[PDB]
Amino acid sequence: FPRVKNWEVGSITYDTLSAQAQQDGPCTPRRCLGSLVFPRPEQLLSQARDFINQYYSSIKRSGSQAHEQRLQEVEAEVAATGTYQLRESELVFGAKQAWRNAPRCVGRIQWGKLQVFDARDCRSAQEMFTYICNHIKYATNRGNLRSAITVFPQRCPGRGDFRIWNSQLVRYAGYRQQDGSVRGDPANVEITELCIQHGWTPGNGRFDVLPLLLQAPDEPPELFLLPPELVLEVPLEHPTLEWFAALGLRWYALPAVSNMLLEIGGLEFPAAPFSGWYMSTEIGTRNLCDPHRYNILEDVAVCMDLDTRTTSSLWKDKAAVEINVAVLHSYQLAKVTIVDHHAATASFMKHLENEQKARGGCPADWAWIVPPISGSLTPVFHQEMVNYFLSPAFRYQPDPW
Amino acid sequence: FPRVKNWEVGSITYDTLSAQAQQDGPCTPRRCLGSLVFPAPEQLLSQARDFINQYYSSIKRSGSQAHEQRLQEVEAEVAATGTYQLRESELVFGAKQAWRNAPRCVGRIQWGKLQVFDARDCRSAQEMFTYICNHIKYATNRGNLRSAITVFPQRCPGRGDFRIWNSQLVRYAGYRQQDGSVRGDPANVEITELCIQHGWTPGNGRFDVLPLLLQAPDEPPELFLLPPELVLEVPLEHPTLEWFAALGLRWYALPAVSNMLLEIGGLEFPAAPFSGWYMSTEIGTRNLCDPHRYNILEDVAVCMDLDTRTTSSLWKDKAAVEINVAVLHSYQLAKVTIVDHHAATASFMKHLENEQKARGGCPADWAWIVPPISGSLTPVFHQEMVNYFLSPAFRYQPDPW
Ligand code: HEM
Ligand code: HEM
Ligand SMILES: Cc1cc(N)nc2cc(-c3ccc4c(c3)[C@@H](N)CCCC4)ccc12
Ligand SMILES: Cc1cc(N)nc2cc(-c3ccc4c(c3)[C@@H](N)CCCC4)ccc12
Ligand SMILES: Cc1cc(N)nc2cc(-c3ccc4c(c3)[C@@H](N)CCCC4)ccc12
Ligand SMILES: Cc1cc(N)nc2cc(-c3ccc4c(c3)[C@@H](N)CCCC4)ccc12
Ligand SMILES: [Ca+2]
Ligand SMILES: [Cl-]
Ligand SMILES: [Cl-]
Ligand SMILES: [Gd]
Ligand SMILES: [Zn+2]
Ligand SMILES: [Zn+2]
Ligand SMILES: [Zn+2]
Repeated sequence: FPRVKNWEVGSITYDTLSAQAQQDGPCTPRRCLGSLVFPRPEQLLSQARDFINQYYSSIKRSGSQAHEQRLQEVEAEVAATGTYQLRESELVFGAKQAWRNAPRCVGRIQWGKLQVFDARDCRSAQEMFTYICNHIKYATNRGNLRSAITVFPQRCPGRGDFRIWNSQLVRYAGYRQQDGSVRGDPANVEITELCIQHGWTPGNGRFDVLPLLLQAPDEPPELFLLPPELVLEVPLEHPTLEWFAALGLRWYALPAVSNMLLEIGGLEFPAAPFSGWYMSTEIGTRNLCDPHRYNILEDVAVCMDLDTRTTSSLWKDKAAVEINVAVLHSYQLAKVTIVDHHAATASFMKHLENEQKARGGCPADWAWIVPPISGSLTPVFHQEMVNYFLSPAFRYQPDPW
Repeated sequence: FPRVKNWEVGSITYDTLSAQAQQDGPCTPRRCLGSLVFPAPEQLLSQARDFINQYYSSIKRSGSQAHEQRLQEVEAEVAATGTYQLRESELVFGAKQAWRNAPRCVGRIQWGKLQVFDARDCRSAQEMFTYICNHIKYATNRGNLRSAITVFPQRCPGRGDFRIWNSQLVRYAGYRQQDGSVRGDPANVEITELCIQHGWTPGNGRFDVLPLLLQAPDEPPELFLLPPELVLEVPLEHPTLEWFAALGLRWYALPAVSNMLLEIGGLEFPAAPFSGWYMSTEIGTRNLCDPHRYNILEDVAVCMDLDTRTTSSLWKDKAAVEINVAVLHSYQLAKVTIVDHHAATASFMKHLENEQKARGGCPADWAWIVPPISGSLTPVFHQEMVNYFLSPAFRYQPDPW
């Protein structure tokens, strides 16, 4: 039972939950690969039994009448057809636990309040689009954001797969130039090459919302324009640097991840888009300042008349904080839910203490929980953490091409 | 071999050196513990065998007459005496390799320019003190700092260890104040308690330099005062915040770690203090802002007339950036060597590139290489890293008391 210490306060806990870790990670006694982003058939019954055991233990109903009984139906379901369907409440519970079990997510203090839309009866790419648009409108909620996931039909043999080709539901275009370099978001250059390839005509701007590329089984992808008034966006202004707004920067409101594979009870949902709300450093520091992203940092520092001539002026650090201040200010003035990295990490500490008494520990990936600016100024920095894989879970998956 | 990617640039290397990892660390496929701070004749022979191999590799005489002769010499000496002695050239090579191999050190681009003082003929605590003072004088060099290590006699059978009780050669006292607070540095309350118990008359300021407690074999530790003019200090001022000088803050020029064990070819040196120069964030973020250290952040932010009632004003990040500006400015003004986290991480990337061509990889602890502020503004952030333990090496050891 690994001993975990908080070096800021002196407390010591022991992670007994790590004992249940199923799928194995990348690290070995010889070498640690914690920093890697992508870590390097009746088996279905075993994962089905375990998940059903979780559910009934969580409702204080372990080893009961209905517990035995539901063990039977799944045993018989797979016996007959080689797979099973989840009860409605089980799909809800599996979704919530998969969020609870996500080691890189700092927002898990919210894990209990998740809205699970059931799209398991989907059938076409036009159907997907209306399922996706009800999600986006419900999650957006005119700016008072609400966690939500939509669960499209699971995977089965013989049939293709439901897949969303965009990494997120809302993404900005990436256009190459007569010199390679990009107008718009360089992260999405590839999918923009496909959106054009499948019919979309590119805009000219740095903030053109990409069209969705939705894929019903076996039939190829199909483009879908997003409705403008459905995509809530925030123009960025600074509370006191009056020139900042003229930089023309905007970002959108809803972070909606649409390429991960929800895995519950041995079933695999390759299309299960989830959305919460942003931590402000995701926008200000990662999306806007990463050198391979919008890379605005030097442009903001010139407008502040900082000494960009030497690193020891900390010009990068100063411009980055102001970029973040403007993000916080703009989202608040637009009445759109956002949380700063100090509030977020403080709630995660609260989550760790809750998870300690409830389950005897919590899987956490230090390198992703600690924010990318001002790390040691947040209480998670001095907190040791254990990283392991519990189930249900969200996993990465190959691109559908 | 683990595939390692730099996400900023898209480079891809394969760390083949990790396969020679001469010991095992805390992680398993079940659980990563990378964030934890603290993770016989024939085996002495096999460690010695591998180091002699390393040494004769670095002087391009592998498998020569002089190489085989040296293996024969060492085995015969372990047979006659249970141990063996390093040649001077082997000691200099082994001390440089230990630095080169230290996975949490961002300043390793310097690893080859290290001044090695051989004090293995040291006799008493009093001589120990003389060697130390000359180390401090050579490394400080009136503010133009140089990298140095002084090596005291090795652990050997029949006699106790030389030990430096102090964690660093220069530390500020930490006195438990009356009500319950700490005046001075709180990390040093224990060593301060010991120094008093051993006859030190205690000051009562915030920046009182601690005496050294030096332990000769099978002797109690002995108290030595450092000559005031040996300890170069830097008063802290801010280039444009003139009330900052009124805080009375100071820091010392020389970081000299004195409580780690140096391991070379199976031999162990429990006393081998080493010194470099500071990276500014150790002083500004860690030493002054850590809430369990001097904890000046709120006092600074209040003086800046920031709004410290809501965290979304990023007052913490603003105040910390200005504390780092003052450290860099104060050290430059005093003509004392110092490096900022942007220049340091930039040279570490060159080190990674140099090391990949030389040994085919480089052990690095990502959570320690990334600075505690502005992490993703530095190029080491988006570089994946492999952590593992090579020897020669510096190791932690228990406190002698
Ligand atoms: C509601 C507030 C939420 C906040 C503030 C939040 C914040 C974050 C942040 C900052 C990251 C790390 C990104 C990075 O460091 O690059 C992350 C990752 C993640 N989030 Fe959350 N999140 C929230 C809700 C959710 C929800 C509702 C789900 C799923 C139902 C979820 C699932 C995940 C997963 C699986 C990851 C890890 C992705 C990966 O491993 O690549 N989060 N989140
Ligand atoms: C000359 C400039 C140097 C710089 C700028 C530097 C910088 C650093 C920093 C910033 C850390 C980690 C501290 C933290 O993250 O809180 C570190 C760790 C370390 N450094 Fe260096 N260092 C230098 C020289 C040296 C030398 C000369 C040696 C030994 C010969 C050395 C050996 C180590 C070791 C062993 C660690 C790990 C400490 C631990 O495991 O707790 N460094 N260094
Ligand atoms: C639900 C949610 C909320 C939020 N507020 N943020 C989130 C960020 C990610 C995320 C996951 C993986 C990757 C990224 C983001 C990338 N943006 C950074 C590394 C590449 C892989 C995923 C989900 C998030
Ligand atoms: C060590 C590390 C820690 C962390 N906390 N975050 C990290 C995020 C990336 C990363 C950054 C940007 C992008 C990606 C990964 C790609 N996965 C997605 C496409 C390009 C955008 C890489 C390394 C990271
Ligand atoms: C040579 C050197 C130079 C420098 N410029 N800095 C250095 C910082 C450390 C260091 C050593 C041990 C510990 C720390 C720092 C602390 N950060 C806490 C971790 C374990 C104890 C060690 C050596 C350093
Ligand atoms: C996860 C992690 C990463 C990192 N990069 N650094 C870390 C430094 C400490 C740490 C903080 C304060 C103190 C210590 C360690 C102890 N070593 C004693 C020295 C002062 C108190 C704890 C955790 C750290
Ligand atoms: Ca200028
Ligand atoms: Cl994003
Ligand atoms: Cl220090
Ligand atoms: Gd001023
Ligand atoms: Zn980034
Ligand atoms: Zn690991
Ligand atoms: Zn700290």
